[PDB]
Amino acid sequence: DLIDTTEMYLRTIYDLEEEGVVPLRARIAERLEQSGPTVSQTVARMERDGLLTVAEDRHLELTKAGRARAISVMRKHRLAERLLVDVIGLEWEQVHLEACRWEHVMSEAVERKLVKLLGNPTTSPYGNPIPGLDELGV
Amino acid sequence: DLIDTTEMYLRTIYDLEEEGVVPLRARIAERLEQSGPTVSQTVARMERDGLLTVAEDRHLELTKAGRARAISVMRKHRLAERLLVDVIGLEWEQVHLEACRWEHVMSEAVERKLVKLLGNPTTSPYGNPIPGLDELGV
Amino acid sequence: GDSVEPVDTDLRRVDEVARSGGGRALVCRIAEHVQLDPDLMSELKKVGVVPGNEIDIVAVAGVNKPIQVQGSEGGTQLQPGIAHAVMVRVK
Amino acid sequence: GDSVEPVDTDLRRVDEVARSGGGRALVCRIAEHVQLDPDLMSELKKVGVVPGNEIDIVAVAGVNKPIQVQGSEGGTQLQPGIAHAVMVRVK
Amino acid sequence: NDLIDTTEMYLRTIYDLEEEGVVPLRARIAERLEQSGPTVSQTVARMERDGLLTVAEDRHLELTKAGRARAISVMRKHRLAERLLVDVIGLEWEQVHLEACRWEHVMSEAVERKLVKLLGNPTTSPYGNPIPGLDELGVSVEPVDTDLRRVDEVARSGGGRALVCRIAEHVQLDPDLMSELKKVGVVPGNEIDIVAVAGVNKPIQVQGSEGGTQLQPGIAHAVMVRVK
Amino acid sequence: NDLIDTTEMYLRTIYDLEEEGVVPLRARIAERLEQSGPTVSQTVARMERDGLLTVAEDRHLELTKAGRARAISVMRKHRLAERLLVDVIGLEWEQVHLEACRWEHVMSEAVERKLVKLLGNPTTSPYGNPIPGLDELGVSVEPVDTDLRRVDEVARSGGGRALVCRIAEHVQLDPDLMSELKKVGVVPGNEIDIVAVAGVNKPIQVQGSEGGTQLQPGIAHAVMVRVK
DNA sequence: GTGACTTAGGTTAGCCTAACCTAAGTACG
DNA sequence: CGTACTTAGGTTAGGCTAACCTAAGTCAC
Ligand SMILES: [Fe+2]
Ligand SMILES: [Fe+2]
Ligand SMILES: [Fe+2]
Ligand SMILES: [Fe+2]
Ligand SMILES: [Fe+2]
Ligand SMILES: [Fe+2]
Ligand SMILES: [Fe+2]
Ligand SMILES: [Fe+2]
Repeated sequence: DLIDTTEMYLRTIYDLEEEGVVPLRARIAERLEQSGPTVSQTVARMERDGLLTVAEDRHLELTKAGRARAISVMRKHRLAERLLVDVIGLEWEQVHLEACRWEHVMSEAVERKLVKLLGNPTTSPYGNPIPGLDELGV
Repeated sequence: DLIDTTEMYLRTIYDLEEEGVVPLRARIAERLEQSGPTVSQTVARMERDGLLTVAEDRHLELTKAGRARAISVMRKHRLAERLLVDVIGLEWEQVHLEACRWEHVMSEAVERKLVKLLGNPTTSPYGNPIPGLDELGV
Repeated sequence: GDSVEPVDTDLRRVDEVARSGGGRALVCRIAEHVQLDPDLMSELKKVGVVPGNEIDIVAVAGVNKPIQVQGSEGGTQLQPGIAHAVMVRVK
Repeated sequence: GDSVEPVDTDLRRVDEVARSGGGRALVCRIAEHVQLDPDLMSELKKVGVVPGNEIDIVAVAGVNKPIQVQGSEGGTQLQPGIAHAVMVRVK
Repeated sequence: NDLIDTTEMYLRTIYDLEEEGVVPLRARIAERLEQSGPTVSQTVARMERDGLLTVAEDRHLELTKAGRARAISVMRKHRLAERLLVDVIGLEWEQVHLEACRWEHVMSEAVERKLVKLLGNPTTSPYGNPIPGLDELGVSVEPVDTDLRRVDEVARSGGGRALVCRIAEHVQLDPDLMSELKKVGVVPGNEIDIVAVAGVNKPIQVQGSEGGTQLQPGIAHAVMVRVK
Repeated sequence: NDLIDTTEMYLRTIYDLEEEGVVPLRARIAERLEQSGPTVSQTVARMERDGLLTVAEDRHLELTKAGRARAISVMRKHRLAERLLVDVIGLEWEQVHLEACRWEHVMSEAVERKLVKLLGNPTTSPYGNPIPGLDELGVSVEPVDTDLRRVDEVARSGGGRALVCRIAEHVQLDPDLMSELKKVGVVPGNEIDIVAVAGVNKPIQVQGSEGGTQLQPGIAHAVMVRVK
């Protein structure tokens, strides 16, 4: 369904930060349509693996390693969206759900090829900036 | 059936050495009533774990660690036999098959108590010397 | 983090622009939250709420009240959670 | 390793003593191989082939031929593999 | 820590939980034997298939006739081993259970019958627990046991002086604790003073002949006493 | 190395083995996907339960109607992905398979139909393998391809000159080898000279336009050619 | 008093090693 | 030409983590 649970939790926390929403476990439960117990257990696993920390106010804080992985996934997502709209010609409304699955399987090798093909894009088709282009070397 | 596969392979190789028989995998197949493939696979596993080596003439040679573990099992076996005959009064013919199971579960703590109880025995009820009494400290 | 903290400080959320007394603005960003509803995205395309298009944001009062927006090819109602996730530059 | 290499160098296997022309000997060791057959161990006890007992080993010729032994309470036939696994001191 | 026989240990853990008056759930086996939830469910499903137990609607494990017979067989071997280890071999009080927990899997009925004679037809383990299935061996008026009360329940009911009668298998698993109990004198056939406490999840204070100590709620639940 | 979807990869591995003319046993899946014997049997038993395949009497795996449909769907996505990666994106020839092996699990039919138009109704992958299930999308006279012979069988039959037509998925799994093949020029649409050998298990010598190399019996079996 | 989260006990999918099997081979005095 | 062993492809028992669920609690402005 999600393809990669960890990556979708990371990107969901990133989404909420972009919206200026407080990233709570309750928000992930809504967005990914999962039970509270599931989200708390998965967040605890990601805390143990050093990808985030639950603060005193209870908001989810990405670590250095957590943010680095979240950026990677979001970068792949928005480059996939650019490819799907500009080249493949998939319908504007269907692109996100396609790019949401593609973000988990794309290598950095393909990302660097897409950057050249698409003429060094800085935003997705929906105007959202593409982060972590520094980490690709472009 | 065997309770501990590793320990029974080690003690079977020790048995064959005591009998002045060449310890081949074919001998273990007969004694433990297991297929040739089974014995070769289990001996390869014990070789990998550093308990024995297959020589050029194909006879099984216990390592330092293998011999140490084989002595430990045989010591427990013959002390169990002494207890079963001298104290518990189990019939002379039934004792070995009982002691063959007890050898896998006895701690060195009990061995040291049995040495005191049985008056520092040096042989089993069947005349076989008890090895590795040095390693108990007795 | 241009995505989290806009380099363009003039970028404002549609809900905040509406609550402040509306205005004409250029659509800049549609967040991943909005994209998750395809039927809504189709409706946004139809009436012309897409990056690089000017829209009129109607003034609104009270939280949990839907925001009216007028595009080039008609108008539509945004939920507060949706209007929060669309960013614009007011002209 | 008194068990593998006997400290008492006079210890000999019943099959070897038989093949060398038999003799009277004291039973010393019955190996774990022999113990695995309870019915045989019962028969060994009955006729008096047990550690600390004197037995007469009958002279035999040819490998893969059973060894006749006389105990205090009668006699019995040992298989070559069995007679190999019983050790005695010839008196 | 190796179980030696997985099936026999699952059966005896269900038996232990019944003796402690605890609902035998798979969750209880998982924490007791330190195994994963999925492992316990798969092993219980394998025992169910072989007809040693059944999973009820409320999920509590129910031993079949064959299951109970096998569970009793294992527990009998355990407490006869414990008797042998203490009375004859002289293994230290705190080390006996762990030893006996391995021996229970390898002892024949043949040896059990020989131990009954050697130990003089024992009816209770060194920790005061009754030895079941002695009928099956071929061997006594069964004590009433209704007057026995759990140290936790005595403490919540206002405490008082009581005689230590049973220390359950659950308590025996911690040797360091069993050494503490022996020192202060919380052992079978010794009088103790149970201090009064209010509500569950509170550690019960007990005063032995040679000082006092604290018991956790799950430990106090497993120690049985006759109040004066 | 993560499979992304276990079921889809088991199906496509069975498909690969049929294309190579190898008897699809569970032993083959264990080798290919580097999983344990017990793992493969348990996963195949799960797929059998869901009705995607059946284990025969001779123990070779047989895809059901649903199984074959799903296997084709995955392989179609795989070779359309390979076409996109080579023709449009420009990913290096030796890296394309491993990428496409992940993409096959996430691509919708919606995109497949868009890729068909973009790539001009492709019928073969960049490695010469035909693209199946194009009827299911909604898209040609299929080549007979009975004239195609395996490099190992051509070598054992006395060798000779031949045109490289197909490099199977099995061969694509080794990028370092695929780089070696590209350098010497053992690629689709290139002529090679296959050296004669006697008996199985022997490595076949091949001479390309830019030098020669050695193929293992299992690699040579997976390369298909038309002999001149 | 509703929103956020924990407690408690499950589940399926997907991996593993150890330890047994047969059937049909190969290698050697 | 048996004796010892390998090759090839299974099996069951007994372990694991990741990742989903519900029901019924607690904690807080
Ligand atoms: Fe998106
Ligand atoms: Fe996603
Ligand atoms: Fe013995
Ligand atoms: Fe044994
Ligand atoms: Fe105990
Ligand atoms: Fe046990
Ligand atoms: Fe491929
Ligand atoms: Fe794949």
